[PDB]
Amino acid sequence: GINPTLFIAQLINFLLLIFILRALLYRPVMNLLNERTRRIEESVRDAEKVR
Amino acid sequence: EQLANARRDYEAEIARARQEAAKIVAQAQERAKQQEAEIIAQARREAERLKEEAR
Repeated sequence: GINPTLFIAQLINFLLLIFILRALLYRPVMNLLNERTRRIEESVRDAEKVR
Repeated sequence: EQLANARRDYEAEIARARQEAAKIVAQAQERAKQQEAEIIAQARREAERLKEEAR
């Protein structure tokens, strides 16, 4: 009906991939942080330069 | 670039204010000389004409 070893093999690999993605999510997190920080810096810089 | 060069822009504004501070005096002095010369010449011609008319 179901292979007991197949479930363990899938679960371990999925957990390892999720753990890598969490570390790899810091890379996407940094990319999004740079993308948002461009506008964050601009929101202050434009008004400061105008004044 | 803009935030970094804002200090240079403020320094340039101060420098422009300083440059204008003396240009305002210089241009006014030139106009003073011109107006004084014109008035003096006109009144001297009037003085010569008045001397002839008084004779």
